[PDB]
Amino acid sequence: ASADWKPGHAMPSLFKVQNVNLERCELANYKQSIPMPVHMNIAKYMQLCQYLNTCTLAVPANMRVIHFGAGSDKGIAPGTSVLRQWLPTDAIIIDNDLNEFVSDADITLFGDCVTVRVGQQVDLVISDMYDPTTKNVTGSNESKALFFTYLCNLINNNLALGGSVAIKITEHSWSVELYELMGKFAWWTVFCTNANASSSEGFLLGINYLGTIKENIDGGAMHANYIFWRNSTPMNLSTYSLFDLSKFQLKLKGTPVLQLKESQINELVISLLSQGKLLIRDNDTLSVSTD
Amino acid sequence: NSSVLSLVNFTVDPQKAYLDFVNAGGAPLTNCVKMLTPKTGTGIAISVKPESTADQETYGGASVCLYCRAHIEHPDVSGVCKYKGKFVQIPAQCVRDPVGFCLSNTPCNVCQYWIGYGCNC
Ligand SMILES: C[n+]1cn([C@@H]2O[C@H](COP(=O)(O)OP(=O)(O)OP(=O)(O)OC[C@H]3O[C@@H](n4cnc5c(N)ncnc54)[C@H](O)[C@@H]3O)[C@@H](O)[C@H]2O)c2nc(N)[nH]c(=O)c21
Ligand SMILES: Nc1ncnc2c1ncn2[C@@H]1O[C@H](CSCC[C@H](N)C(=O)O)[C@@H](O)[C@H]1O
Ligand SMILES: [Zn+2]
Ligand SMILES: [Zn+2]
Repeated sequence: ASADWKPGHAMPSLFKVQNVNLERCELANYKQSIPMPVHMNIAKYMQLCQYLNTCTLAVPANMRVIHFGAGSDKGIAPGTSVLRQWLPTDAIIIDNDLNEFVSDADITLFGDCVTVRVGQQVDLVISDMYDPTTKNVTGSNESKALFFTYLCNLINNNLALGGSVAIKITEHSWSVELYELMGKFAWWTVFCTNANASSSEGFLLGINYLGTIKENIDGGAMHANYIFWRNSTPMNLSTYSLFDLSKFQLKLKGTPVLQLKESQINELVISLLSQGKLLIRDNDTLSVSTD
Repeated sequence: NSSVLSLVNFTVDPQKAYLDFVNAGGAPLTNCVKMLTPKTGTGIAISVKPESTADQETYGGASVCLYCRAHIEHPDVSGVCKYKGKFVQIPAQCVRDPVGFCLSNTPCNVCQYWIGYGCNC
């Protein structure tokens, strides 16, 4: 039962290269829940973190992390606390949600994510945003705008070279443009936690932003491939991966932050960026406020 | 929740108001953010990372602060919350009311373990 002890499943290239129509998502265990010892989002976020522990994440001093969709209908933010437990002690966490909440973030901003004005570039973007209206399924499942427009612009302007993203999607909450932007990272996948395996939720991961097109992705076809993968892949609900947490914390990599003009970016720089060994962005003081 | 949280906005002593409420049968504040931890920590009260022993549970600090949860002024003359952005260890026998426990106790000023639940000074 090897996969039960993994934090979840990552979309394989076997399904990335397929070419199929977008079909309805039909999970055999749909909306089955697993009991927790502890909010379910604790186990969801820890499993995402465990999977990112296997990725070439850049981990600098004073790491800049922004967490969108961090609130719950309970007024608390279990995911942000997991991020606090996972990240280096000197990491800066900014979180945000439409609704009021309280959290262990350094900076907490209320309102539409569009009101979140980031003056600088950040190192890691986590989004768990989901718009309630996506539940009103009528007609074709088409690419969505919503907060994805904001996130896509963020990736293009306010993400360090070398930085990464993890953005929650579902069968109906998804964006053609966001999939295509995954082609500007060194590597990308969709990761589905075992704790929420009965959901079409997945975290779209872009690992090590390169600012240039590395893979030409048809975003509509790729979402159809993601759904084909979910429709083809038994996933058992499980939190076994959280039984041993001795190595849960993000490795303290001391990744360097360099300022470089675009023309100075040679093959060495790209290689370092692609291996998680370098960030390119300002080294100023971060300014993240509501506009 | 939305009742005891509402209550501590009708008083000048929110700490006493909460404690009197739960000491008289009131439902403790729920939805404190309990973490999953290797029970291999030092056992101090308040810590940058989780530090639960096998006899403890760790909570996200803001979730166990009455002042954070009720969105009222913190009493610290510094204005800065002692819990928010940090983790707070609770004796495992007290997980029924993490907030009540925090209002009721104080970490040792020299050893930083809970007085009566770890402090050996
Ligand atoms: C995958 N799927 C989708 N549908 C149908 O399509 C609709 C929309 O599907 P979806 O894109 O919402 O995907 P899914 O249902 O898998 O999402 P889920 O409810 O698990 O939500 C995932 C995350 O979205 C967020 N979310 C969901 N609802 C809200 C909300 N109301 N407000 C804020 N966040 C929400 C939360 O973070 C939640 O954990 C479903 O509501 C259902 O009618 C399915 N029906 C069957 N019978 N079997 C399925 O497998 C199936
Ligand atoms: N446009 C937007 N800007 C900011 N937050 C948004 C948003 N659209 C949806 N959201 C937020 O998306 C969240 C999805 S549920 C969030 C759960 C949270 N991560 C946890 O740990 O429990 C909801 O709280 C919703 O308010
Ligand atoms: Zn507080
Ligand atoms: Zn002492």
